[PDB]
Amino acid sequence: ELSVVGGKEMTRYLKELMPLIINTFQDQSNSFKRDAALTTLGQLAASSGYVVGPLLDYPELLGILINILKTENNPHIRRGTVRLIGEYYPTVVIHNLMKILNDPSLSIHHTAAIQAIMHIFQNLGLRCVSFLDQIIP
Amino acid sequence: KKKRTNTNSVDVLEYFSFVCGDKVPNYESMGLEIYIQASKKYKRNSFTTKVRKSSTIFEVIGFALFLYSTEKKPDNFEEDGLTVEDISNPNNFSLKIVDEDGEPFEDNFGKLDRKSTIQSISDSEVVLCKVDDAEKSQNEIETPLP
Amino acid sequence: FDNTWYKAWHNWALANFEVISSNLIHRHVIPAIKGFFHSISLSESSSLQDALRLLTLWFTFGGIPEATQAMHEGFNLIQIGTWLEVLPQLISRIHQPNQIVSRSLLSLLSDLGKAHPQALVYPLMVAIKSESLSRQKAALSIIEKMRIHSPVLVDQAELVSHELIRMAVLWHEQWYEGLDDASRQFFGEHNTEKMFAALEPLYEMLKRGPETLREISFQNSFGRDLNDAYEWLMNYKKSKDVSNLNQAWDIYYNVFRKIGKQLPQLQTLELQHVSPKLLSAHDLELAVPGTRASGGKPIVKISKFEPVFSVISSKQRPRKFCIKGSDGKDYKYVLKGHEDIRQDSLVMQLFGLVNTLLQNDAECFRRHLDIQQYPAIPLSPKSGLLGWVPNSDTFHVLIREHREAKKIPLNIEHWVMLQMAPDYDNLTLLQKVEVFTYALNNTEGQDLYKVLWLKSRSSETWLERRTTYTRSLAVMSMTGYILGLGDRHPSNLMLDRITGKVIHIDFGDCFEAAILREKFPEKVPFRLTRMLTYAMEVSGIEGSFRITCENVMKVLRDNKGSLMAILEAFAFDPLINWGFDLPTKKIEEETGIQLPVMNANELLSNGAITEEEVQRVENEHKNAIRNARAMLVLKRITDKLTGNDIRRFNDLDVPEQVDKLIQQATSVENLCQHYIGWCPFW
Amino acid sequence: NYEDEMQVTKLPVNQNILKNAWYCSQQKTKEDWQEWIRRLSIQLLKESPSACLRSCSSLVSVYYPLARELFNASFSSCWVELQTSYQEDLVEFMEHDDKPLPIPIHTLGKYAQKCHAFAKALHYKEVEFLEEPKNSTIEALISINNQLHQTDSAIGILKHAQQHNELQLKETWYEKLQRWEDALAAYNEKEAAGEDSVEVMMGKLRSLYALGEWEELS
Amino acid sequence: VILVSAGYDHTIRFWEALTGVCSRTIQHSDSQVNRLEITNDKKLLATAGHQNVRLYDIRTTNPNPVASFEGHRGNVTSVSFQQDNRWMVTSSEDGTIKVWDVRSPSIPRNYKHNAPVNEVVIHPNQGELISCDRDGNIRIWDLGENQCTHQLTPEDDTSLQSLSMASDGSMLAAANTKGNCYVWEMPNHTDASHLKPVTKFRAHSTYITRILLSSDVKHLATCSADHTARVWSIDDDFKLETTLDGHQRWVWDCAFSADSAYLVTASSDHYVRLWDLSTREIVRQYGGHHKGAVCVALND
Repeated sequence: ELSVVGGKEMTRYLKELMPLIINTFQDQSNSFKRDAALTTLGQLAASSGYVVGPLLDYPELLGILINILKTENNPHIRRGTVRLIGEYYPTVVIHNLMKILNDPSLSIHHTAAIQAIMHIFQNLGLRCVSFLDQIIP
Repeated sequence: KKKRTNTNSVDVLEYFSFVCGDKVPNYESMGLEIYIQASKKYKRNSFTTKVRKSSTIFEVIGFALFLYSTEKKPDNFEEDGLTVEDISNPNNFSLKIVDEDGEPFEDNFGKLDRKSTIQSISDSEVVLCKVDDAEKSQNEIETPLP
Repeated sequence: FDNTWYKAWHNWALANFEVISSNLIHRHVIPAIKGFFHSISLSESSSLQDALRLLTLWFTFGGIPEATQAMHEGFNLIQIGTWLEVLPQLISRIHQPNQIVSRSLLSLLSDLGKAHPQALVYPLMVAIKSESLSRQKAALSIIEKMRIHSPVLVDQAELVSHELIRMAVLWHEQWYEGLDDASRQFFGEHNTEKMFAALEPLYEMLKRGPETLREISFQNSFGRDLNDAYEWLMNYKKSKDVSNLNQAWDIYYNVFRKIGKQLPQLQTLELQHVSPKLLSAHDLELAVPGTRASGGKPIVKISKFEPVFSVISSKQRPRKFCIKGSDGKDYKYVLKGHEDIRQDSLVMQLFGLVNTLLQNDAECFRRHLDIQQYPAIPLSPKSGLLGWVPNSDTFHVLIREHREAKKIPLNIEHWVMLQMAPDYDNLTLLQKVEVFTYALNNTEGQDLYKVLWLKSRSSETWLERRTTYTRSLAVMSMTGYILGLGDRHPSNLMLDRITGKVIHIDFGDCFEAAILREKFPEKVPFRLTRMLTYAMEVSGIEGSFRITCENVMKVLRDNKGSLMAILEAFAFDPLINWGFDLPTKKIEEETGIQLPVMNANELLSNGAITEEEVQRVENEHKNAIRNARAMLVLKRITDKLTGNDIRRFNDLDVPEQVDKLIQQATSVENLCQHYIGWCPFW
Repeated sequence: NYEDEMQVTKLPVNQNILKNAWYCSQQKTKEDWQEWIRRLSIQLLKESPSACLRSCSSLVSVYYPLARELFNASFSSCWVELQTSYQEDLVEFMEHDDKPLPIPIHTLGKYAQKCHAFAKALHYKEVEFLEEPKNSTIEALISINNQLHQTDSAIGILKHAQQHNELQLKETWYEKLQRWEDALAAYNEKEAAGEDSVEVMMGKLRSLYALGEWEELS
Repeated sequence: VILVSAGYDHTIRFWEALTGVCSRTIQHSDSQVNRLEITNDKKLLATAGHQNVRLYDIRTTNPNPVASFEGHRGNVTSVSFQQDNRWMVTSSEDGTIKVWDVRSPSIPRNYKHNAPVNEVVIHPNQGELISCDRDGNIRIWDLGENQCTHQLTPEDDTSLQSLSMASDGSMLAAANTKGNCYVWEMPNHTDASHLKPVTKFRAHSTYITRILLSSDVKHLATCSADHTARVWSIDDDFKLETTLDGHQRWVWDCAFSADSAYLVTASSDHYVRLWDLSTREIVRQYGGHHKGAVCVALND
């Protein structure tokens, strides 16, 4: 959960690290300790959000790699972890409009009805360009 | 005779009447523009009076499937599918000076039979698509396009 | 005295197992392997390979109760489990002549084949369709176990085994194409009393007739007479055979002209007209018509599919699409017609060798690939159920959409051959070399780039679909050699419209293509169609042959010792692969190298009856046209790629098994030679 | 009966004149360019893509297919225009022209990349690497493909073109020892490289390091 | 005089080697162009089919087959005539070296090669045939013995396209397909004859068609796929006497007229040139061809 809310604090991130960076003392990470460290790889991509490249470096994303003690043994089975990650071209676009303009959060939903009757003046048009779009539009 | 019911002689060599002996078979000498001698030109396997110069070349699947050599002109210039005359080869008129008469392709081909110039010595013409459209259009009953 | 590392210490239970092949007493002392196989059946030992040799090369010994109670009950200690595999091998191995310990293991297999027949029963769905007679009787009494074990699931898959064998291909095109060649050599040969029953067993069949509504009726309703002009060939052959000459002179005829006029309506079918039985199943449980892989899936139904199928598209004609599996998932399939699913089962088994030895490999497993188990069951011992071919596109339409988009014929080569050559007929090796290297210098196949390079769609899906394929020439390139089947034909050399990966399809014959095919001894690894195998990747197979150097090296030696022994039991593949795999390197240059390993003639004329069975010659000589062509994979995997052939023995290692392919898709003209399937594309 | 819709065409002179007016300034072209790609929006006279990008939402993502509509239509018209095809000077609209109208920027295609240096065009360079596999274009291909890590065929076309093309000198000892390969022969390519100014050459120094040994570098 | 021949074009045009125009103007088909030579009597000339010999009596211009002789798979690798002229002794692409009486339509003897005979010639003693096998084994087949052995491999596995022996019994010279021209030396004998190694050359760096050691045995006119009409005198001049190149030539043999001063470039280039060997200059270039020429007849 603290991987999900680690923005909405960094401290929900950093402290989550010390109840792994000190479980590290005795226990091992590889368990999910690979996916709780891969939801870390998330969210490490996306180090542009988990504020180590943006907000403050927060000495963080580097308490990540050696909290898996990834020292002497680092390769191979990454392969065992691709395993855990599982023309009338003018009318392909006459639609790519309406494909994109199908947007839920439109500024004006009149710029999904303005732009529609700018296809309905129109192809409404070829009644084949209504049963292709204006069943799904 | 039985010379009508062997291998390719009910699938391809049916209209020929082989039980019928030589005039219900009047034979056939086709010779190429790759007859590059005059001594082994296509000597198989006659005309049934009934089936045309649609005979003749489809025996060049039936002279390439009873003398193992005169090469298999492929397969789409023979015939398409083993019934009749060659939609890029005709027959053409022989005279009596072995002149390779190109123009007057309407005595032997598909339009009439190759019992239409009495002679068991003819050559042929080359098609440049002048010959393919006044012969498949006179032949939509003699190129059975099953 | 074991008590450690038990797999390597089982490479031991195996020198005693292979060595002792009554003698210590050895009837004991088998016990080194038999309890030590039970130390490794852990899972790292899944190798079924050496598990068969124990029950294969014990089914051959039989022998005393330590047979079951300490060996087979040692198995019955763990479990079936892993016998989800080799069950098509166990429906071939059906008379073993001691039944007394083996019915008892077939009882045991009634229990083995009573737990997960729920998955397979489909080796018994085949089994009852063919005879096995006295040992199909056992297979029929094992149905008693299936009829206890929900008779709901076995009866559904049976409904359809049948409703598909009742549907299989057609019936009336099939019967009139299995009269087409029968009483043909009976008429103009004579075969006489031979093909006197090649139309008699078609009569039976139309014993049910004017059968199913609007097709097994519209062909016997105006085919009421399509019988009356057989029973003149029946009587009077008994009595005149030159007066009633004139009946295979006629009945032959009448319906042929009907067969062609009946091959342009054989594609869009029904089903309201032949099978409204497979019309009405709608939903069975117990379909799993291509799932069957694990269970995470739980046995796919059929919730069907078009009455009105869409057929191949070939001569054979077994309905290819998709039969809606309920796992809402259209089951891809092309049925299979008049065949052999112990060839495509060994075509999945052996794709099961090999990807499990592609898993095991070095780098070459981070850069991992595996050649795709093609989905097929045997519907008759002569039929099947194949599987849609899953995206692609084969080298004939794969050279179409170039020449489609490009507009330059396939003839132009065989027309730049009707220009250079009269054609190849007669035209010895420096010549075929000649009119090869002028119908080529001209010629360019930059096409694999151009078609790459339409997708591409990253300008690097070019790379990504190749840098998939690059490694996918390499894999089934080296695969298609050491094994065989190379099959040069453009339906074999299939591309992917999906990833771009290795597609073999239309699997010819277990052994290689030179001592085939006689359309030339074609000796090449496989082809170089070179700029479609070159403009694909940088320098014509050099970062790619870097990659055949990876696969060859790995699959030269990675356990090649065994691996081998039970890939040899394909040495004696009982019925299908006996059957289909002797008359394997095509028997047109084989039978003929040693007619007189043994005798054959002058013992079949001097005993009253000793020909029936004579065996030895001819049936253990077809087993020694085998043990003189099989000792001869083993002696063709030790002096060419461990892999025998040339002058150049020793082993030939990486470089010399690395050149044994750069020699053979450049040396020599032997790449030229094949033809109708060679289809000389730069 | 509906479909009274040419509806697609219309070529833009005057308008290629107003694009020609703002190319001196913008130089971060994505401001007045995108203003004008709303005017390369106005296909004709009327359309659904024309009075369409009068939208207020106007996104760069509808503007990219619609920057080939008043352009595959006015396009091959050098009227102002292919006179202004390159100018011009974030560069990723281009790639849809492409396979099916070609455009020039091939030889200079080092320029088809230097604007964004990445070396994104490993196929308009791979079209120039087989065009003619030149002695300096094969090794420039052994460079931009250690980047793509396709070295596994850039020690293909380096072991091919060390065998095939002539027999080279400075890229062969450095991708052989990258990598067992030439370990001690790239070091016996120090015994025929103590004449080449040993020092920097790292092929001859690495298999002392590539490989302990640190005794030859002590 | 006589020569001839045709290539892909398939145009048996006999011209004369001491003149300038065309002897004998017959187009050729229904096969290649294996064989277009005049037969030991130089009159019944082979034009060659699926082992078809159809002996067209050079004297009588334009005939009709006169004396078939057909029957053996493939095409007569070479129609030598056991000078008796009684024996044809055809080495075909089939294999079996039968051994045709070319004065009766029958095959009187047989002997099999396993690895499509490559070379045949007669030693002129009547007791010889020095029949060669794609392995290369010169298997000395004497014409009254049925002997495999004696067999000797000059070069293993690469095909012996081409065996040239002399009219004496003092040579041979043997060149493989690779164009590696082993020179052996025959104890002129009957039945046995030991092959004793002068010099493997490089033919040719490229591919040999047939190296005739002249009517003279003075040269070694070595012709190739790479277009060269080389002549190589007998003693030490087994070291280059000539490199004669040209344009698609692919000259497919050599011949010597009646003083070793005329080389003939049988090439698919349109031209059968009667050069001037010791003089290397095209003295007589024949147009009488739609396209090429192969092999070939120059019985002055």
